[PDB]
Amino acid sequence: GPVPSRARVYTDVNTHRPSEYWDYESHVVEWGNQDDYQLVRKLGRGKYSEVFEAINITNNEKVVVKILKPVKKKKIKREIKILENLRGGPNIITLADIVKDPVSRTPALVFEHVNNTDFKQLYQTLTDYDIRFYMYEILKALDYCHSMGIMHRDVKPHNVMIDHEHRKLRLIDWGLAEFYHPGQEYNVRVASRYFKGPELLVDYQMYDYSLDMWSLGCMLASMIFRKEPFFHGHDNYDQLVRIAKVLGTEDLYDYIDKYNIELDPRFNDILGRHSRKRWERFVHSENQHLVSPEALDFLDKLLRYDHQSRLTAREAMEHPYFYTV
Ligand SMILES: O=P(O)(O)O[C@H]1[C@H](OP(=O)(O)O)[C@@H](OP(=O)(O)O)[C@H](OP(=O)(O)O)[C@@H](OP(=O)(O)O)[C@H]1OP(=O)(O)O
Ligand SMILES: Nc1ncnc2c1ncn2[C@@H]1O[C@H](COP(=O)(O)OP(=O)(O)O)[C@@H](O)[C@H]1O
Ligand SMILES: NCc1ccc(-c2ccoc2)c(Cl)c1
Ligand SMILES: NCc1ccc(-c2ccoc2)c(Cl)c1
Ligand SMILES: NCc1ccc(-c2ccoc2)c(Cl)c1
Ligand SMILES: [Mg+2]
Ligand SMILES: [Mg+2]
Repeated sequence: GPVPSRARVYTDVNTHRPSEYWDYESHVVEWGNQDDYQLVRKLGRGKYSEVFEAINITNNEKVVVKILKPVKKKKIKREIKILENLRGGPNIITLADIVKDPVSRTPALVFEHVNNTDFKQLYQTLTDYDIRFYMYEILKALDYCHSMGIMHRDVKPHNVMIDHEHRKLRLIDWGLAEFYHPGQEYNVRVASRYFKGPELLVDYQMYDYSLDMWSLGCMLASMIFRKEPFFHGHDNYDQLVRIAKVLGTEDLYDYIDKYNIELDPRFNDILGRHSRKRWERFVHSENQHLVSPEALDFLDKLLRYDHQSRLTAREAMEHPYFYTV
């Protein structure tokens, strides 16, 4: 069997807390009334919801209404309890209300509105300083939720709302988030393909908060190198091969051996042999103004196969890459 693993930080935060904090199945959800909200327009969609801009008619304030689609009721209770636990945390989206549609029996979550700036319009305008600034804001949200015993497990650009004009950043979409319990074996079918950590791809179930630090590394690589996504897998198996084409196959076997992971033998047919690439090889004329020795050193410390070797969110905040913020 595989070697057990635990987070290096905030390991026993849920162990020392009462049942009410982490037992989301037992949590009493009090559903408000939808009549306080008038829907304005569709803002987005996801594999799990339909998201609308709305107005709260009791204070003329804009809100966001996330109407939840057919899914396990256990999953909705989990998302509600985590949002309630993290409510008020730095750069965490604020859950304002929970309402139901009497007729169709459909639950909806009501959030604070974020005036999200478009990514395609943002990319070219983003400077080295702006990347450092926003990366730091995400770290504040991750250090906070990890300190609260929660793993986000779906860190990606689509789940980060930025109101560039107000330099306001919010980490959203807590639908895949989970309570960290040391030694727990989690479902590896989480995160979005390009952002999945090697632990998920090799089916190592005892992962932790460090999964979020890998995803953050993928976002940083994509921003500084202007290559979106950075690891462009066409499926979950190919995703590991794309990582192996950068980090090399030697360190992948060291990781598998350290945790006694039973690697699916089909991988030995597609992985091949790949040398470890230097991060400097991703520097080109279009991205050199965003790359620096500090940026490459910070990225190298997040994008590691070994989930225990990655920087924690607090260690990342102390990195020289952030001295200017
Ligand atoms: O980053 P770009 O210069 O835009 O090039 C990428 C990249 O190709 P290179 O890595 O060879 O530059 C992708 O290839 P992979 O990294 O995925 O192997 C490819 O994606 P597909 O292979 O899925 O086509 C993508 O094409 P697309 O824009 O259709 O995603 C293509 O972009 P360009 O064609 O714009 O260069
Ligand atoms: N608070 C928000 N402010 C503005 N837009 C948001 C907000 N929350 C969600 N959105 C939009 O709705 C989309 C879907 O968000 P989300 O429902 O949380 O994820 P999913 O359905 O994929 O689990 C986002 O990608 C974004 O475009
Ligand atoms: N079903 C997941 C789960 C929930 C709670 C705990 C717990 C917390 C404190 O003592 C045991 C553990 Cl270890 C696992
Ligand atoms: N007052 C109009 C209206 C109508 C329906 C909804 C709804 C929320 C969740 O499901 C439906 C909401 Cl939020 C508002
Ligand atoms: N909502 C799309 C989007 C766009 C840009 C970033 C970014 C930029 C620099 O650091 C993070 C992020 Cl996190 C998300
Ligand atoms: Mg989403
Ligand atoms: Mg959300």
